[PDB]
Amino acid sequence: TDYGTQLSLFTHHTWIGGFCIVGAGAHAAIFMVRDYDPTNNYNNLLDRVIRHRDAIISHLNWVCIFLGFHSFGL
Amino acid sequence: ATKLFPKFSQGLAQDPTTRRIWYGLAMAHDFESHDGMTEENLYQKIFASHFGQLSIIFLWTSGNLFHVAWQGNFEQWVTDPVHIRPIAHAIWDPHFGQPAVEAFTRGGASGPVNISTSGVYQWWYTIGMRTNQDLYVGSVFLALVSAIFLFAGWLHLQPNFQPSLSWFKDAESRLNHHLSGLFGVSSLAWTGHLVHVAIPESRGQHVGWDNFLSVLPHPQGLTPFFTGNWAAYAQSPDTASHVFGTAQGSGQAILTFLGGFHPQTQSLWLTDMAHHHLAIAVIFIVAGHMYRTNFGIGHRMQAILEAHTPPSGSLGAGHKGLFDTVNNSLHFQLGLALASVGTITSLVAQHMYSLPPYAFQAIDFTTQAALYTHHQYIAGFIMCGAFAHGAIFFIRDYDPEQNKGNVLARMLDHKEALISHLSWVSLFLGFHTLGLYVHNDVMQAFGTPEKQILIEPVFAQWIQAAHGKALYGFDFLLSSKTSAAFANGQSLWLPGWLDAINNNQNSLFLTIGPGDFLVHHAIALGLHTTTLILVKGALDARGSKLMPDKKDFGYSFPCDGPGRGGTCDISAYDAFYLAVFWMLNTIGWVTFYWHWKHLTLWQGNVAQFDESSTYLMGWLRDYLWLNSSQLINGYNPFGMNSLSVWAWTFLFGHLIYATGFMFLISWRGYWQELIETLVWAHEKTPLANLVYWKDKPVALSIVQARLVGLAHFSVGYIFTYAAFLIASTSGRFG
Amino acid sequence: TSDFMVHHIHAFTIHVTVLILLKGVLFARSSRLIPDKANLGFRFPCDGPGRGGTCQVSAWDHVFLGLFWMYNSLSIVIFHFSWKMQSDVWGTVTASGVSHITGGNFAQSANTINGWLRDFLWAQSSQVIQSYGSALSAYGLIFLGAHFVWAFSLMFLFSGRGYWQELIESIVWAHNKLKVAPAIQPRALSITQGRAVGVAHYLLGGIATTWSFFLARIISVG
Amino acid sequence: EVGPKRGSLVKILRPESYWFNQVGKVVSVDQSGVRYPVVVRFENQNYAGVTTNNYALDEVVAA
Amino acid sequence: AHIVKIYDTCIGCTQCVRACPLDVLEMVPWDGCKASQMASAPRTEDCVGCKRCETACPTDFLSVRVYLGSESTRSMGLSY
Amino acid sequence: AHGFLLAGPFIKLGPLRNVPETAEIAGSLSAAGLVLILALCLSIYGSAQFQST
Amino acid sequence: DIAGLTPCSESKAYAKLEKKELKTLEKRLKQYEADSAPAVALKATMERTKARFANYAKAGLLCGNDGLPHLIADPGLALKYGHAGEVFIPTFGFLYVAGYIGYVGRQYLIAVKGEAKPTDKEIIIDVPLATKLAWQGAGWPLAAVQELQRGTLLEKEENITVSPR
Ligand code: CLA
Ligand code: CLA
Ligand code: CLA
Ligand code: CLA
Ligand code: CLA
Ligand code: CLA
Ligand code: CLA
Ligand code: CLA
Ligand SMILES: CC1=C(/C=C/C(C)=C/C=C/C(C)=C/C=C/C=C(C)/C=C/C=C(C)/C=C/C2=C(C)CCCC2(C)C)C(C)(C)CCC1
Ligand SMILES: CC1=C(C/C=C(\C)CCC[C@H](C)CCC[C@H](C)CCCC(C)C)C(=O)c2ccccc2C1=O
Ligand SMILES: CC1=C(C/C=C(\C)CCC[C@H](C)CCC[C@H](C)CCCC(C)C)C(=O)c2ccccc2C1=O
Ligand code: SF4
Repeated sequence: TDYGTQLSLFTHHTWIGGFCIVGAGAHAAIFMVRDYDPTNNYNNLLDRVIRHRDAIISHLNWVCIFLGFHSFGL
Repeated sequence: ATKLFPKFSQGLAQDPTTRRIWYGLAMAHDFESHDGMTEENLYQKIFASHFGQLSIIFLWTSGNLFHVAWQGNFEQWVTDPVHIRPIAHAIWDPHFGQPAVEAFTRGGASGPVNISTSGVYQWWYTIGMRTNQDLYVGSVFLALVSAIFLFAGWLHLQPNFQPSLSWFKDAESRLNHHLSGLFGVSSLAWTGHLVHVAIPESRGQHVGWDNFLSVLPHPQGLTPFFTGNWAAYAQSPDTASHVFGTAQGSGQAILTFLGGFHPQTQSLWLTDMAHHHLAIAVIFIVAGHMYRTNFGIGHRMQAILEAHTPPSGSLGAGHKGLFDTVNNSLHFQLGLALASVGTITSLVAQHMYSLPPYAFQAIDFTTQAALYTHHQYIAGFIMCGAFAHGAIFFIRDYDPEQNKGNVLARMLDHKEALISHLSWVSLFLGFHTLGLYVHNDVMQAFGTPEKQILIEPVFAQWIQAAHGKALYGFDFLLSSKTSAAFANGQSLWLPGWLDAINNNQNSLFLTIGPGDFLVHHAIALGLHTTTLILVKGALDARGSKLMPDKKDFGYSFPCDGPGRGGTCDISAYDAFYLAVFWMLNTIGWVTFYWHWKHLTLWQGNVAQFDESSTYLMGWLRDYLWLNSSQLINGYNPFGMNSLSVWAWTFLFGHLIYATGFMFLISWRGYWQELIETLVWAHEKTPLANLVYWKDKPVALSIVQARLVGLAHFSVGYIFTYAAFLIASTSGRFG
Repeated sequence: TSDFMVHHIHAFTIHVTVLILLKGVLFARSSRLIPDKANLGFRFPCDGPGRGGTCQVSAWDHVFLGLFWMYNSLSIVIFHFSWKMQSDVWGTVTASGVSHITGGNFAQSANTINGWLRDFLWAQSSQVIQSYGSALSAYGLIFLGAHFVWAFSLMFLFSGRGYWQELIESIVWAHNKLKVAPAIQPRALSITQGRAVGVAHYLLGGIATTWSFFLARIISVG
Repeated sequence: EVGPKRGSLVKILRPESYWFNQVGKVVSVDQSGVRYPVVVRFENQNYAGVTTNNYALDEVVAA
Repeated sequence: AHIVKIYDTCIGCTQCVRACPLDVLEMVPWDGCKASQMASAPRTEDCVGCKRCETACPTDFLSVRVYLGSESTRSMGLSY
Repeated sequence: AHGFLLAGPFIKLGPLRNVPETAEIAGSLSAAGLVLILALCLSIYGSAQFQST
Repeated sequence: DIAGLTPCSESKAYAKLEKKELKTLEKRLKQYEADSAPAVALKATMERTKARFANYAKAGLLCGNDGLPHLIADPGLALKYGHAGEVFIPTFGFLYVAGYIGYVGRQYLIAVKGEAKPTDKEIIIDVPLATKLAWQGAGWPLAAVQELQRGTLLEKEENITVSPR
């Protein structure tokens, strides 16, 4: 029954979650750049993800556009 | 492949990308850099293009006349114009629903018409139209004239009538004809129309193409003109008990000098406008005989430029050798033309809100708002163009050895002083203006509104007392009854001006106070800043210290890469690119300010302005928030009314604007990689790898996306503000 | 139905942010555009204007654009929560049924953008704009400052460092005239730093605005 | 022979140089048929982070 | 194709060649500097204009320039 | 195939979908219009794609 | 008077605003006790408020139609009608202190350029030298006009100008 507390707590934790997830993206990228050595990592889940990144990103692009048109055009 | 489009640039019609389409649309009017372009060919293409532009202008005006005459109600509007609204044109949209058309049908019409917030009705009622038939005749005439200009434009390209190069670059013979003919004779003929038609239509008569040859404009007629009794054309002018479209209190004069306004119509008298066009017709025709043509007595412009170098050498060579750069270059002349036309446009706006010329203007308020806002924004764009072509002049057409020691090289010698001092004034105005506004905000937010700085603008009030506004208790030069100027002008042209300047209901010399102080400083900040960006872009176009051979790249080049710390946005094009934002901001300030001051004037409480204009929350709450109540209620789950289209345009603007941010914030290469994965996807998809691109898809280039983002920013900005202004002012008073 | 539509809005923005970040991760070492993007490192501005123009190809800039989209998605989420709660949950039990704070207008208005702009942003800002003189004016005064910082970010986002380098050079001349040349040298910000400062101010201004608005509203009427 | 001696302070006159109209210190003057024999150091750096440059005979002045 | 020009202030330090990711620069004998070398651009049809040659040049205002020009399918770096 | 599938959504979701017995007519006519425009697109694609070797 | 206003002493709007502020303040005051620190702070606010109104009435300020003070920025006008203490004296005060700060800074810069590493003494302040120069310039304008009249204030044209012209 303290409305301001409810709104503030939900909003605050929402924002902190968002920032942390973006940070996850950034440091995964930093591992991709610096500490990745392909000699110890030959045929592998990470290797195969890198090896069909084009299919991955193309389909993610498609579904983004589909949701865009429908969800906002409504 | 080596495709046809476009034929002007061979290197452009070579690459297998989609860059050729956009660039072919972009370099079409860059005549100076096509293939095989000589100089004669350049001038001839420019000439024919001018004819094209004239054709389009006259055709457009014919269109306005035709639609007003056919779908409007100009025949009914002239009986009572403080009443039934103007009608622009009628709508036939198959997308409408029942309450939509039931709503839009307004102004006495029979279908979906929309109101004409353009001021054409007042113009055509003042100049002497009265019925539809005259408007149709005008439309047919202007369409015919447009066809004539189009044909002439085709004519002067045909190889027997192509003017040679030296027919152009003839300064002295073009100015005599322009100044005498184009200005003077046109002004004299317009005086003819005012005297013969517009005045007797304002007395009550139908002087048409029939029987204008048999009607005396003045009941004496060309006797006093050839005797030298000219003041007999001014005896017994129109009484102040006048009714405009009838003969009630009608006078007989045709050339007076009264000043002031019309007492019943709130416009300038027609006789004063006749006299004015007559006088400046004489002045321009006399001024048209200055220069030399195939005769004796004329001047030479080169001699005049040569002899004006001051002794003691405070200027090096003075104006030596300028005449061979004004004459030889086009971007210089275009820069001067845009500068003059932009300043004159501003002057048009500034005089037409305060001294309204047209009958029953300033009782249609939406007309005032749209006209003034329109001309202000036009002036802004024109001035920005002037400085842009200054920069193009420096890069393409400047020659140092021809300009060794004139003022043009002096300006390049000490440019750091210019940029420094423009930077200084911009900083000073910024700090103090923003500081005073923030201080007033803090004082208003806490419970104490008397603890805030409210400087009284005593200079402009001194000037307003100098013009005759007898309210500030200064008593000098026109407000004092024993001055020389007051007593000399008293007998004929003052008493109208004093009654028009002491009225607190017209727009002439509004009462001012501290809010006006603060806003005028904000405006000065806008002008100095925009001048800083543009002048810096122009003068640093030959080269900088970050790059001392910028002249080898041309006007609009992307960057110089990551080296030397990276040089994004280094071209002069990008300097102008940054300046456009400031232009939009500054005109935003002047137009917000004008609009709110006149809203509080037309509603009735100037106190609300003089109190809430001194702190930014006053603007946000009392202008943007309060006045957008009837706008966004243009449609709701309960219904809709007239201003639904505006309430849709109002969101449309935002959408364009926000899309504008995308091309600005997110630069290119990301999109290049995304488009490449798209290429893979369409290449390997079964049943859709049967359709290919003919020209390979690529992302937009670095220079282009700046232009596109700026286009979205400007278009969304303009549509949003136009929607708010029209909807708010016409929702309250309309 | 309004819930259906807003939920798919949430799904849309989440997928877009996933697109940007995952694309940054996968194209961090190399791509068809740059075959040796690994040797340029994690944080680098470009690879010149060549091959069309290669601004923002590092994974770092993918993080940058991801920050913008995170802002967008979460703004929508918290707007959804605020209006849904004020329209369908909270309110007083006046022993005459339930009278909510905003009367229960979510199901009829959350399908038009005009609905959001009017009923949410324009209707619910009456307390944050009229808080002057009361014990709540700090919010109505930090509102405007948040706007100011938001609009201040745009200079850093839109423009570029060559222009500022030249302007700073001219002011350095104006100091060389008066013998106040700083012996450390004034240089404009690097490209990456200009972008980063831009996004910092952007997020600060936007989030501060939302903070002020929420707290003034719900502390005033809640 | 050909140039000013090392340790001396010179003043640059080549305009496109970043150190135009400023003061540098000479390191060595090449005696061969090189087109630019004078090696000048500077106490500050240009935009690229370099503090040393060659110059021609007539573009430096002993000052 | 772009325009790559080598100027005479070159000292022949081979930095531009090791920075070119497309092998359009090469060192030719020359008798104008201490190193007795000078860069040259015999293959500017393969250049894409990335401007790493400009970044690698030590001598102030540079001894190598890359003027941008009419793009082709090789100067855009298109792999598809 | 494509015409028969394209007719449907105009019938069920077009602006003439509640007025009985004429909701089918407007949908079918609009679908025929769309097919017409697709034919035009095919023709100009033929004019642009196979225009060379 | 001065551009159509009246001094705040007989200004009707002035007393109305004063009464309004006292009214809201007493309204806040009513619901507490007579010994509580809330009431202590509220009465302190009353005292400061009424003292502020008296101080603004005493200084001969000028109020428009809103009852708010207006400042006059004009040397002849303010010096003639007794208003030198609202723009004129403040501007000379500010110019004094601002030129003081600038002059002290400039003297520091010249004082540290003459060393072996000018950058270290810029990043790490020489505190004895900085305090010394912080005192030594309380009379700056005299030293400023001397540096001007001797021609050492301005560098000559050995400044680096952009190349080319
Ligand atoms: C557990 C959390 C965590 C940890 C340990 C790290 C740790 C690191 N990150 Mg990282 N990051 C995180 C979360 C985290 N991050 C999140 C949530 C994001 C998304 C925003 C990022 C985004 C990110 C990027 C994009 C980069 C890093 C980088 C780095 C490395 C260098 C950091 C550095 O030098 O900062 C120095 C400290 C600062 C710059 C402080 C400035 C921060 C801002 C400007 C202040 C915030 C303003 C404040 C809230 C309000 C202002 C108050 C008042 C002044 C007005 C380091 C390993 C960098 C790298 O290269 O790694 C090798 C890099 O490029 N991170
Ligand atoms: C409101 C402004 C705006 C809009 C509309 C978009 C739109 C888009 N951005 Mg975006 N962006 C913006 C601002 C905006 N951005 C800003 C400010 C930034 C900086 C941070 C970015 C950064 C950014 C990145 C980094 C990415 C996007 C992506 C996208 C795309 C997502 C797919 C989608 O929804 O398309 C659908 C299109 C719409 C929803 C637009 C409205 C369409 C209407 C409703 C219907 C269209 C039919 C039309 C009326 C018919 C035309 C008729 C006419 C010819 C007569 C889309 C094109 C992503 C992308 O492309 O991958 C998917 C992506 O990677 N943008
Ligand atoms: C008397 C003879 C004469 C006349 C009438 C003209 C007239 C014209 N010449 Mg021209 N010309 C002449 C002799 C003449 N010239 C000679 C002898 C030469 C050889 C030296 C040239 C060489 C020449 C060239 C090379 C070019 C022209 C061009 C033009 C046109 C200018 C564009 C325009 O419409 O401006 C209209 C301008 C005005 C009406 C005056 C504006 C005055 C102020 C600024 C406006 C405000 C007044 C008022 C408030 C407006 C009322 C608004 C109303 C709606 C309420 C114009 C038709 C140009 C052109 O368009 O080519 C087709 C062009 O390129 N001429
Ligand atoms: C007297 C008028 C005039 C004339 C004759 C010229 C003539 C010229 N200008 Mg210029 N200019 C003008 C006014 C003028 N300008 C003004 C007012 C500005 C300020 C905005 C500029 C700014 C400007 C720049 C910055 C540049 C020029 C350039 C040029 C040259 C090439 C033009 C070209 O290729 O464009 C081709 C034209 C187009 C591709 C049209 C683009 C369409 C624009 C973006 C408007 C789109 C808005 C859209 C219609 C809105 C629709 C709304 C929707 C809802 C319906 C040419 C000599 C260029 C030049 O010399 O290159 C070196 C150049 O760089 N001018
Ligand atoms: C909110 C938006 C905003 C603001 C405030 C400014 C402000 C400024 N711009 Mg502009 N600009 C903007 C948007 C904005 N711009 C946008 C969107 C663009 C398009 C890219 C540009 C493009 C642009 C260009 C191209 C140029 C400017 C210039 C300027 C300066 C003009 C001089 C002036 O007014 O000094 C007043 C300065 C201020 C009000 C700055 C605020 C200083 C604050 C009040 C002090 C700090 C307070 C406090 C200590 C902070 C504590 C926090 C702590 C954590 C540090 C000034 C810094 C010009 C310039 O620099 O000329 C000299 C210039 O060349 N701007
Ligand atoms: C993108 C979102 C979106 C959606 C879903 C709709 C949907 C609709 N609009 Mg609409 N509209 C939108 C955006 C949208 N609008 C926007 C942005 C605008 C403003 C520009 C409008 C403006 C507008 C107007 C002005 C009108 C509509 C109307 C309509 C209705 C009929 C349209 C019609 O005949 O469709 C034609 C149908 C098709 C093209 C069907 C194609 C889709 C097929 C079925 C996809 C199948 C994919 C399948 C799963 C693939 C499987 C492959 C497998 C077999 C191998 C329909 C409910 C009309 C109406 O009366 O509404 C009731 C109407 O008058 N709209
Ligand atoms: C100024 C341009 C313009 C015009 C005149 C129209 C006109 C129309 N639009 Mg439209 N529209 C436009 C631009 C325009 N649009 C744009 C730019 C967009 C995108 C934003 C749309 C999007 C849009 C949608 C989404 C829809 C319309 C629809 C309609 C129709 C509504 C009338 C009605 O109530 O349905 C009555 C409709 C009919 C009676 C059907 C007539 C079908 C055509 C006209 C006849 C074809 C004849 C036949 C095929 C020829 C035989 C060929 C032979 C080989 C057999 C009408 C024909 C609606 C529509 O027609 O779709 C169902 C609709 O749903 N519009
Ligand atoms: C920023 C420019 C500026 C402007 C617009 C004004 C405006 C004004 N000053 Mg003023 N003034 C200024 C700067 C300015 N001051 C400065 C910097 C000084 C200090 C040197 C003065 C010193 C001053 C005195 C001593 C007097 C005024 C007076 C006046 C008023 C009438 C005289 C006038 O306008 O002369 C035109 C002003 C200028 C062109 C600007 C240059 C400033 C000169 C030096 C002031 C001229 C004073 C004038 C000759 C006195 C006329 C006496 C009057 C009875 C006719 C008028 C309100 C008179 C007054 O009280 O009016 C009632 C008066 O007696 N001023
Ligand atoms: C960049 C460039 C350029 C351009 C520039 C510009 C754009 C400029 C502008 C300018 C301007 C835009 C200016 C303005 C001016 C104005 C003025 C100068 C004004 C004056 C006024 C007066 C003088 C007035 C007076 C009076 C009064 C006060 C009131 C009463 C009446 C009388 C008349 C007495 C060019 C092309 C050249 C080329 C080079 C480069
Ligand atoms: C979206 C985007 C792209 C991708 C844009 C593409 C691929 C083009 C999108 C346009 C589509 C193909 C058509 C748009 C529809 C318009 C109505 C077309 C108008 C054409 C005129 C001739 C009327 C960039 O290449 C880019 C480059 C640099 C900075 C920012 C951006 C950027 O934001
Ligand atoms: C304004 C601007 C600059 C110029 C901004 C600069 C130089 C930052 C200046 C910050 C402060 C004012 C300088 C540091 C002040 C020192 C700490 C001096 C002490 C001051 C005392 C008051 C503490 C860029 O360098 C830039 C680069 C890339 C894209 C956009 C931009 C950009 O928009
Ligand atoms: S514009 Fe792009 S390519 Fe050029 S320097 Fe800037 S980031 Fe790099």
